[PDB]
Amino acid sequence: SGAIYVGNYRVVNRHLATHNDWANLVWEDSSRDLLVSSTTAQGCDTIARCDCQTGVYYCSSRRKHYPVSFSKPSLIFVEASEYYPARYQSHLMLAVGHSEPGDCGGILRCQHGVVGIVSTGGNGLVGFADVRDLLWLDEE
Ligand SMILES: [Zn+2]
Repeated sequence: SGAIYVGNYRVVNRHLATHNDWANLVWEDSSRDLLVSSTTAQGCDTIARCDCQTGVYYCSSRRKHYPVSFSKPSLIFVEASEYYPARYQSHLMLAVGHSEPGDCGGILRCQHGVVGIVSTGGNGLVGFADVRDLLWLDEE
């Protein structure tokens, strides 16, 4: 589990979104496994605005933050998980590392802020849903 709290936005994995998220929906995209809902309280996370390919992610199933290199956001074929069938997922970045279903929502961060959240795992790879292209998170 986990979210990003920027401005009056909460960014979560679409497959973990709550009723309250859908009841306060701003934007969602199944192909990216993302959903954004509106918040009453201001959040304090900063979204990275960059093309970094190195950063650190939180892996809840190891209670550890791991430094990783990660790929550029792309359309990646992902094997079946407990929460999606095998499919293409868009705006996804891969690293070599551990990720199990409960790790979804863990933050990937670089020097500029939050890059994205864990979304995929298996075959010794971790996949992160990029948020750096969602420039509207910075405003309004
Ligand atoms: Zn960066």
